[PDB]
Amino acid sequence: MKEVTIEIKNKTGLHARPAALFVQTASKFSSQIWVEKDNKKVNAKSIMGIMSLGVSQGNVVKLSAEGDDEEEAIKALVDLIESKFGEE
Repeated sequence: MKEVTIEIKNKTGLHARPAALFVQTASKFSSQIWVEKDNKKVNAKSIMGIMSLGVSQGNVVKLSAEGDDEEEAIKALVDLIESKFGEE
Protein backbone atom coordinates (compact mmCIF):
# COMPACT_ATOMS: atom_id res chain seq x y z
CA MET A 1 0.00 0.00 0.00
CA LYS A 2 1.30 3.44 -1.01
CA GLU A 3 -0.26 6.77 0.00
CA VAL A 4 0.14 10.56 -0.30
CA THR A 5 -1.68 13.63 1.07
CA ILE A 6 -1.99 16.46 -1.50
CA GLU A 7 -3.71 19.84 -2.14
CA ILE A 8 -5.80 20.31 -5.32
CA LYS A 9 -4.83 23.80 -6.54
CA ASN A 10 -6.59 24.30 -9.90
CA LYS A 11 -9.56 26.61 -10.52
CA THR A 12 -12.27 23.93 -10.84
CA GLY A 13 -10.98 21.41 -8.29
CA LEU A 14 -11.91 17.86 -9.33
CA HIS A 15 -14.51 19.00 -11.90
CA ALA A 16 -14.76 19.53 -15.67
CA ARG A 17 -11.67 18.54 -17.70
CA PRO A 18 -9.43 18.03 -14.63
CA ALA A 19 -11.92 15.38 -13.33
CA ALA A 20 -11.77 13.46 -16.62
CA LEU A 21 -7.96 13.59 -16.73
CA PHE A 22 -7.80 12.33 -13.11
CA VAL A 23 -10.01 9.29 -13.74
CA GLN A 24 -8.39 8.50 -17.11
CA THR A 25 -4.92 8.57 -15.51
CA ALA A 26 -6.00 6.36 -12.60
CA SER A 27 -7.44 3.83 -15.07
CA LYS A 28 -4.06 3.19 -16.71
CA PHE A 29 -2.93 1.04 -13.75
CA SER A 30 -3.79 -2.48 -12.49
CA SER A 31 -3.71 -1.46 -8.80
CA GLN A 32 -6.86 -0.65 -6.84
CA ILE A 33 -6.85 3.10 -6.11
CA TRP A 34 -8.85 5.16 -3.56
CA VAL A 35 -9.49 8.87 -2.81
CA GLU A 36 -10.45 10.22 0.64
CA LYS A 37 -11.87 13.52 1.88
CA ASP A 38 -13.56 14.31 5.22
CA ASN A 39 -14.31 10.70 6.20
CA LYS A 40 -15.65 9.88 2.71
CA LYS A 41 -13.82 7.36 0.49
CA VAL A 42 -14.39 6.56 -3.22
CA ASN A 43 -12.92 4.60 -6.17
CA ALA A 44 -10.40 6.81 -8.05
CA LYS A 45 -11.35 5.25 -11.41
CA SER A 46 -15.04 6.16 -11.01
CA ILE A 47 -16.30 9.51 -12.35
CA MET A 48 -19.55 9.25 -10.32
CA GLY A 49 -17.48 8.62 -7.20
CA ILE A 50 -15.20 11.61 -7.84
CA MET A 51 -18.24 13.86 -8.46
CA SER A 52 -19.86 12.72 -5.19
CA LEU A 53 -16.77 13.83 -3.24
CA GLY A 54 -17.30 17.51 -4.08
CA VAL A 55 -13.63 18.56 -4.26
CA SER A 56 -13.11 22.34 -4.75
CA GLN A 57 -10.01 24.51 -5.23
CA GLY A 58 -7.87 24.48 -2.08
CA ASN A 59 -9.33 21.24 -0.73
CA VAL A 60 -7.05 18.39 0.44
CA VAL A 61 -7.33 14.68 -0.44
CA LYS A 62 -5.57 11.45 0.53
CA LEU A 63 -4.65 9.04 -2.29
CA SER A 64 -4.03 5.30 -1.76
CA ALA A 65 -3.03 2.47 -4.15
CA GLU A 66 -2.62 -1.32 -3.71
CA GLY A 67 -1.19 -3.67 -6.33
CA ASP A 68 1.73 -4.63 -8.57
CA ASP A 69 2.20 -1.10 -9.92
CA GLU A 70 1.14 0.88 -6.82
CA GLU A 71 4.25 3.09 -6.64
CA GLU A 72 4.05 4.08 -10.33
CA ALA A 73 0.33 4.88 -10.08
CA ILE A 74 0.83 7.32 -7.19
CA LYS A 75 3.75 9.01 -8.98
CA ALA A 76 1.59 9.59 -12.09
CA LEU A 77 -1.34 11.14 -10.18
CA VAL A 78 1.00 13.43 -8.19
CA ASP A 79 2.77 14.62 -11.34
CA LEU A 80 -0.56 15.43 -13.05
CA ILE A 81 -1.90 17.30 -10.00
CA GLU A 82 1.33 19.31 -9.57
CA SER A 83 1.00 20.53 -13.18
CA LYS A 84 -2.49 21.75 -12.23
CA PHE A 85 -3.91 19.39 -14.87
CA GLY A 86 -2.21 21.51 -17.53
CA GLU A 87 -3.34 24.96 -16.35
CA GLU A 88 -1.82 28.10 -14.81
